[PDB]
Amino acid sequence: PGIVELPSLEDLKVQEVKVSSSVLKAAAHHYGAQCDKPNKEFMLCRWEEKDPRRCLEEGKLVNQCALEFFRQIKRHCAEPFTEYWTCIDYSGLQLFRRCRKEQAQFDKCVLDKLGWVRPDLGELSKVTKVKTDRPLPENPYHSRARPEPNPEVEGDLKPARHGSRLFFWTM
Amino acid sequence: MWFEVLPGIAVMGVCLFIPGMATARIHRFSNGGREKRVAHYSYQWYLMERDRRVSGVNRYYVSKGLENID
Ligand SMILES: CCCCCCCCCCCCCCCCCC(=O)OC[C@H](COP(=O)([O-])OC[C@H](O)COP(=O)([O-])OC[C@H](COC(=O)CCCCCCCCCCCCCCCCC)OC(=O)CCCCCCCCCCCCCCCCC)OC(=O)CCCCCCCCCCCCCCCCC
Ligand SMILES: CCCCCCCCCCCCCCCCCC(=O)OC[C@H](COP(=O)(O)OCCN)OC(=O)CCCCCCCCCCCCCCCCC
Repeated sequence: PGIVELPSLEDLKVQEVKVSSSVLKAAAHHYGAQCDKPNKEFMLCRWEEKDPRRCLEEGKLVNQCALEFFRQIKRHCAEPFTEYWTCIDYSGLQLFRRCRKEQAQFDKCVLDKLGWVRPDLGELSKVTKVKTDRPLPENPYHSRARPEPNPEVEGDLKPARHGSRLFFWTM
Repeated sequence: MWFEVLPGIAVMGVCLFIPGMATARIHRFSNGGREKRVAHYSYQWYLMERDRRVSGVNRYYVSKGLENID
């Protein structure tokens, strides 16, 4: 067949969000609140193109907007966030429910210094709409032309010409 | 009298207390002073292997926070 095209290693260099999973899980509700638009443009491009090579730049925007999400935490509320993700980080299942007062301190300092409202129960699971400028893929599966169907039956049904025509049976 | 059965019950209770306290102290020792990560589900395993990558020292439990980003 053909050669599969791959992007170069410079096309894959972006500054990584090099924080732990409890750090990501601690700020995840405010992350889904504040980093909505580039994340949803990326996941729309990712379910529509069905190809990650066509989804690099939007992904870079994700990694552009996540870092600016954490810098904006690090400039303002580094200590209550640190006290919060440490308590998230203790738990083996990483329970939100074991960590409600540290969550309250982090949410208080974030609403005071950044004005961010934490999403409620049922908001980040909504199907939202995304206004992009990229065109709709007319053939995301790269499917070739389908075979033409067999001709259907038409014409009025006539009797059998002289019956069964089986050796001597005249009907 | 009836308190003569209590030394054997206390010895058997220490023998039942040893495995739980043992596995609690060992899980705190081997995991950076914290609980062992429970990975029943593949998302938990993905986050745990991503922690092992982002720690830089090949350990999932070495946590990196805001100080790791600029
Ligand atoms: C206005 C609206 C109202 C109008 C009303 C008008 C009518 C009023 C009268 C009402 C009664 C109508 C009767 C039926 C129509 C005429 C049937 C007919 O003569 O067919 C000729 C038919 C072929 O002749 P034709 O010149 O081509 O057609 C003239 C007509 O246009 C025949 O028409 P066709 O050209 O369209 O023929 C079609 C085609 C013509 O046939 C073919 O193209 C060839 C294929 C035939 C089958 C061959 C099978 C061979 C191997 C098996 C042999 C079995 C053993 C032999 C019998 C042992 C005893 C059971 O038929 C078949 O293929 C069907 C199979 C044959 C059925 C015949 C009727 C049987 C009814 C009585 C059953 C009693 C036993 C009869 C004999 C059984 C064996 C056939 O003759 C035969 O096949 C030979 C058998 C004799 C005919 C049966 C006569 C019926 C009356 C019998 C009275 C006596 C009974 C005595 C006691 C019982 C016996 C022990
Ligand atoms: C998780 C908890 C598990 C706990 C398990 C154990 C429960 C029981 C603990 C021990 C209880 C006390 C046992 C005392 C036994 C009798 C001691 C004694 O005095 O024996 C005397 C005998 C002969 O003495 P002799 O010198 O000949 O006397 C002449 C004196 N003019 O001298 C002898 O027979 C020699 C000395 C024998 C001493 C044996 C002591 C018991 C050994 C049991 C094995 C397990 C020990 C504990 C293990 C876990 C902790 C490290």
